[PDB]
Amino acid sequence: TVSMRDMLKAGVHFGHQTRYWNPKMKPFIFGARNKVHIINLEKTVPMFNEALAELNKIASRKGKILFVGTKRAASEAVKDAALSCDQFFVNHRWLGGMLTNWKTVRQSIKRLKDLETQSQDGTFDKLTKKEALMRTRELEKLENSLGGIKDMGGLPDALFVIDADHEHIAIKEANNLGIPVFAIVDTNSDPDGVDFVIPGNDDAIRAVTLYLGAVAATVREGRSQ
Amino acid sequence: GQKVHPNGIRLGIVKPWNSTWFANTKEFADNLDSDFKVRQYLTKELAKASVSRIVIERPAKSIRVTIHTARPGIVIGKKGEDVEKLRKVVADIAGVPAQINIAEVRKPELDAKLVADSITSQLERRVMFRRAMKRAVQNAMRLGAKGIKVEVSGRLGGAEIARTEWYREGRVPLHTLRADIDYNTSEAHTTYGVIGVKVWIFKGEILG
Amino acid sequence: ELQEKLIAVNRVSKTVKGGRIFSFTALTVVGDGNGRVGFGYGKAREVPAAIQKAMEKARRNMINVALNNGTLQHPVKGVHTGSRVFMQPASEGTGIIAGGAMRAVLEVAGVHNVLAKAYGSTNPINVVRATIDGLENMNSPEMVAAKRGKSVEEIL
RNA sequence: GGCGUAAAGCGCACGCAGGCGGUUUGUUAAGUCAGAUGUGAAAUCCCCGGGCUCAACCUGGGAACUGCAUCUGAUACUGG
RNA sequence: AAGGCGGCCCCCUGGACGAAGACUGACGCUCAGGUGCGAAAGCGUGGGGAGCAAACAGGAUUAGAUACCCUGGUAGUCCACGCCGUAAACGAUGUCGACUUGGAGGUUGUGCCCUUGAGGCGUGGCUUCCGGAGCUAACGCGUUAAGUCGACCGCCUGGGGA
RNA sequence: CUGCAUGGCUGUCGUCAGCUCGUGUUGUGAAAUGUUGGGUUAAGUCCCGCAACGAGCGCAACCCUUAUCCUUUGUUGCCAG
Ligand SMILES: [Mg+2]
Ligand SMILES: [Mg+2]
Ligand SMILES: [Mg+2]
Ligand SMILES: [Mg+2]
Ligand SMILES: [Mg+2]
Ligand SMILES: [Mg+2]
Ligand SMILES: [Mg+2]
Ligand SMILES: [Mg+2]
Ligand SMILES: [Mg+2]
Ligand SMILES: [Mg+2]
Ligand SMILES: [Mg+2]
Ligand SMILES: [Mg+2]
Ligand SMILES: [Mg+2]
Ligand SMILES: [Mg+2]
Ligand SMILES: [Mg+2]
Ligand SMILES: [Mg+2]
Ligand SMILES: [Mg+2]
Ligand SMILES: [Mg+2]
Ligand SMILES: [Mg+2]
Ligand SMILES: [Mg+2]
Ligand SMILES: [Mg+2]
Ligand SMILES: [Mg+2]
Ligand SMILES: [Mg+2]
Ligand SMILES: [Mg+2]
Ligand SMILES: [Mg+2]
Ligand SMILES: [Mg+2]
Ligand SMILES: [Mg+2]
Ligand SMILES: [Mg+2]
Ligand SMILES: [Mg+2]
Ligand SMILES: [Mg+2]
Ligand SMILES: [Mg+2]
Ligand SMILES: [Mg+2]
Ligand SMILES: [Mg+2]
Ligand SMILES: [Mg+2]
Ligand SMILES: [Mg+2]
Ligand SMILES: [Mg+2]
Repeated sequence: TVSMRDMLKAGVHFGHQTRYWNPKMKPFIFGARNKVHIINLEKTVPMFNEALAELNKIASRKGKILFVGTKRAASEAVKDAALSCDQFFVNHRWLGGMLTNWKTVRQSIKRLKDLETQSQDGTFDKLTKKEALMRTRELEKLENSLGGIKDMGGLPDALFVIDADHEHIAIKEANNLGIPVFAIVDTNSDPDGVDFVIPGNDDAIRAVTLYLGAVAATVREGRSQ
Repeated sequence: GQKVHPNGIRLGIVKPWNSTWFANTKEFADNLDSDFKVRQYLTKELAKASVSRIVIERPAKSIRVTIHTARPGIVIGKKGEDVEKLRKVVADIAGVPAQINIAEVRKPELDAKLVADSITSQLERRVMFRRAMKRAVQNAMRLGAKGIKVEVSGRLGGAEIARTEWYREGRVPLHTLRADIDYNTSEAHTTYGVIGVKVWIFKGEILG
Repeated sequence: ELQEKLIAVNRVSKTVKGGRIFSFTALTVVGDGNGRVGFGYGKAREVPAAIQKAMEKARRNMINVALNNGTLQHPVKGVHTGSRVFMQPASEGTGIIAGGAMRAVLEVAGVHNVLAKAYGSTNPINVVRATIDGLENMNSPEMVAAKRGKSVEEIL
């Protein structure tokens, strides 16, 4: 649904230098310009559309989707995409064991809810005001970390990651839990732990917004369908 | 040789004294001997009864013994039969007119003296101490205790090397002064020696 | 329906300022009476907690073994770190001729007729890893037929 | 089965005997492979049976004795 | 080749590598025994001898101090020719060949582009570090393998005794 | 008699700021992480970061006393008018 010169305009073909690249990306690199590899958008387009087709299958049948990017550049874009398709997001640090130790993270989901109940609706005025500020910065921290999954309740069914090494931990937890992985795999990453590899740049805000808007699209289209 | 007695340290804050009377120095130690002899007698008689706390109070030269027990049916018997049997010997010991009231112990699994005596009776009839400590903790945390710690000590399974063991479930803040820590201690006189049992139960903080 | 066997318990230690702290390790293996086998290794201050952690990890991380009727399919070898292990398919009702940890893992594996031999170190953890690797890489006539792109009858 | 550190690479090298040897064709048939014949004593072991009331035991037939020799062939491999 | 080799000049001399071609046509690899080389210390004969310095002497230190420290100081260290034939003689890793993802350098050639600068693109030899698969008891090795294989040789078989 | 058969109680390191667990992950494993790092504090005190997330005993506070004020009651206490 996205053409090659669309990707070339957003900056998907860019990548990293030739002293940081993974030799597993040899079947995805077109050439090398200015001592920088170039991502073959000829193989990017049909793989990104195969990923969006499987995304349209799962979000058609109301699978749970978790968007994972904490690059401090796609944090707002991955939030706006997960609130577009009312899916779940991780914009700040992936906690170690967020999926595997779900039964422990659940007790902080409940703590974030009870603190939100107490302060907005609960009007949890009338405490020791030093505790009212310790409750405030706890609830701010927990909403800043676990707010994107606070309505998820169970394990998600597919994980879409912007960078396979900035978020390599979530890859391992999904590989353990059998959850399929959709990922924007740059030249400096390992394409083995990812079930659906999408070559492309990772730091470009236009390309991250292109990827996320195309996923929040084929999910909203599969939900409405 | 380290820890203070949590009742005696909580006696001014959240715990009441088990004897609440007044006397001058002339009749103080005599009243306190009479209280000791009656707690001795009532414990020997109501040993099979799950008695926890004998509260003694004497207004106007008339002793009033309030027995807290988990079952009053075995302490009373028929209506004024065994209570009256114990009342006439209380009045014999104290030398004053007596009065016996019985306060029922709701939830006997949440009372340290009852748990410690159940463990002691189990160890006396030769059960595994770890099973007894498990059942005391599971029953207390089920019945709603915010935290229990049990501890046995010495000659466990007839071993010649005495060691101590302790279990803990929930939070038991001993240094928190407003914590309602029910603490008591029993002793099992086995054929291999004496096994000491301690039990702390934290129900929660009194916000006075 | 998943039969469960503990192989060996062991007391380990950890020396600290106060002295020696003892702990217990438990090596358990589970299986469904068929190719689904899985082992676990738990450790705690107490033996029932260690067996329960071991059975917990063993019930997951199960592995699938393409068995024959009740025996293996070809003479397979397995190694892990001290334990070269040979095992061989055998005739009907000759029993499980196997040593120590391998008897428990093949019994919950649902095999019934093997000829095994554990060379090298017979540490139960590494030899049960070597048997899991041998049964996992044992391959069927169907898998080799689809692999070579021929029929089973062309393979014989 | 091993040889960095647990026992174990000569201090290094040249090099005779010895071991091994790229690729193609032709030829040989030595090795090799197949078949046949002779032999490989009997007993023993094994198989199928028979006989002592059963068994041990005794025993019939067979297979086996994985070997060697000669001859007839084969020529991929190794050798010439 | 190892041991090892450090001002500069000359004489004699060995080896390596590169570029195009030309040529011989398997002439090759390894190697018991054997032969040769083989640090320092040491030995022999003949020289030489500044410094350093075993030994030794004196002074201190110390309970003692046949030591460390100090002041001296002889063989020796140096040269020629012989002998010895050993070292933690170590990469504690035998030689030869083949294949197997990468990255940053160092050194030494060489080809091409307009060298439009000391650049840009390659292609050989040697070498250092990190590290992937794989291997390994682990530590770690990791295209210069301790990975995957082939050929030949040497060696090991509990610690002492030895 | 046996404190070297024991309970209980007590000293001590030491009112030192430390000691651990659950699940998760790493390692064949003993174990590790957490509990480390950057700052900071009396303090494993707090903040940030982090394959850890949490929790417990302890670090603190809750107790008593002293230090200022207010209200109430003034004898056996007080004496400004
Ligand atoms: Mg004290
Ligand atoms: Mg594990
Ligand atoms: Mg062995
Ligand atoms: Mg060996
Ligand atoms: Mg050694
Ligand atoms: Mg050695
Ligand atoms: Mg060598
Ligand atoms: Mg040949
Ligand atoms: Mg021939
Ligand atoms: Mg022939
Ligand atoms: Mg023949
Ligand atoms: Mg014969
Ligand atoms: Mg017969
Ligand atoms: Mg020939
Ligand atoms: Mg020619
Ligand atoms: Mg030789
Ligand atoms: Mg010399
Ligand atoms: Mg000399
Ligand atoms: Mg001389
Ligand atoms: Mg001189
Ligand atoms: Mg000197
Ligand atoms: Mg030597
Ligand atoms: Mg060296
Ligand atoms: Mg050597
Ligand atoms: Mg040679
Ligand atoms: Mg390396
Ligand atoms: Mg090998
Ligand atoms: Mg090698
Ligand atoms: Mg090795
Ligand atoms: Mg003592
Ligand atoms: Mg004592
Ligand atoms: Mg843990
Ligand atoms: Mg610590
Ligand atoms: Mg720090
Ligand atoms: Mg704290
Ligand atoms: Mg305190």
